[PDB]
Amino acid sequence: PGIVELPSLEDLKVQEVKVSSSVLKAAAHHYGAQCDKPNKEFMLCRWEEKDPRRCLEEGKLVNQCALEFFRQIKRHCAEPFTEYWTCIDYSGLQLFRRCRKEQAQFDKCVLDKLGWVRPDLGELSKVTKVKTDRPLPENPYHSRARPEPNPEVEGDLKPARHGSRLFFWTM
Amino acid sequence: MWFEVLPGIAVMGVCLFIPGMATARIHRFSNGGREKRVAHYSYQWYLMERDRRVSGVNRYYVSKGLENID
Ligand SMILES: CCCCCCCCCCCCCCCCCC(=O)OC[C@H](COP(=O)([O-])OC[C@H](O)COP(=O)([O-])OC[C@H](COC(=O)CCCCCCCCCCCCCCCCC)OC(=O)CCCCCCCCCCCCCCCCC)OC(=O)CCCCCCCCCCCCCCCCC
Ligand SMILES: CCCCCCCCCCCCCCCCCC(=O)OC[C@H](COP(=O)(O)OCCN)OC(=O)CCCCCCCCCCCCCCCCC
Repeated sequence: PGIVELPSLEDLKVQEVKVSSSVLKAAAHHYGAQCDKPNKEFMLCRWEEKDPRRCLEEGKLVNQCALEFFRQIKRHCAEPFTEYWTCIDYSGLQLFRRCRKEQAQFDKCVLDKLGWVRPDLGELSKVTKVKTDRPLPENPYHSRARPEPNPEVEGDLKPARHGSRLFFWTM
Repeated sequence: MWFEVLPGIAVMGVCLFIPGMATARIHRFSNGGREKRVAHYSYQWYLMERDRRVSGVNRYYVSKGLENID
């Protein structure tokens, strides 16, 4: 067949969000609140193109907007966030429910210094709409032309010409 | 009298207390002073292997926070 095209290693260099999973899980509700638009443009491009090579730049925007999400935490509320993700980080299942007062301190300092409202129960699971400028893929599966169907039956049904025509049976 | 059965019950209770306290102290020792990560589900395993990558020292439990980003 053909050669599969791959992007170069410079096309894959972006500054990584090099924080732990409890750090990501601690700020995840405010992350889904504040980093909505580039994340949803990326996941729309990712379910529509069905190809990650066509989804690099939007992904870079994700990694552009996540870092600016954490810098904006690090400039303002580094200590209550640190006290919060440490308590998230203790738990083996990483329970939100074991960590409600540290969550309250982090949410208080974030609403005071950044004005961010934490999403409620049922908001980040909504199907939202995304206004992009990229065109709709007319053939995301790269499917070739389908075979033409067999001709259907038409014409009025006539009797059998002289019956069964089986050796001597005249009907 | 009836308190003569209590030394054997206390010895058997220490023998039942040893495995739980043992596995609690060992899980705190081997995991950076914290609980062992429970990975029943593949998302938990993905986050745990991503922690092992982002720690830089090949350990999932070495946590990196805001100080790791600029
Ligand atoms: C206005 C609206 C109202 C109008 C009303 C008008 C009518 C009023 C009268 C009402 C009664 C109508 C009767 C039926 C129509 C005429 C049937 C007919 O003569 O067919 C000729 C038919 C072929 O002749 P034709 O010149 O081509 O057609 C003239 C007509 O246009 C025949 O028409 P066709 O050209 O369209 O023929 C079609 C085609 C013509 O046939 C073919 O193209 C060839 C294929 C035939 C089958 C061959 C099978 C061979 C191997 C098996 C042999 C079995 C053993 C032999 C019998 C042992 C005893 C059971 O038929 C078949 O293929 C069907 C199979 C044959 C059925 C015949 C009727 C049987 C009814 C009585 C059953 C009693 C036993 C009869 C004999 C059984 C064996 C056939 O003759 C035969 O096949 C030979 C058998 C004799 C005919 C049966 C006569 C019926 C009356 C019998 C009275 C006596 C009974 C005595 C006691 C019982 C016996 C022990
Ligand atoms: C998780 C908890 C598990 C706990 C398990 C154990 C429960 C029981 C603990 C021990 C209880 C006390 C046992 C005392 C036994 C009798 C001691 C004694 O005095 O024996 C005397 C005998 C002969 O003495 P002799 O010198 O000949 O006397 C002449 C004196 N003019 O001298 C002898 O027979 C020699 C000395 C024998 C001493 C044996 C002591 C018991 C050994 C049991 C094995 C397990 C020990 C504990 C293990 C876990 C902790 C490290």
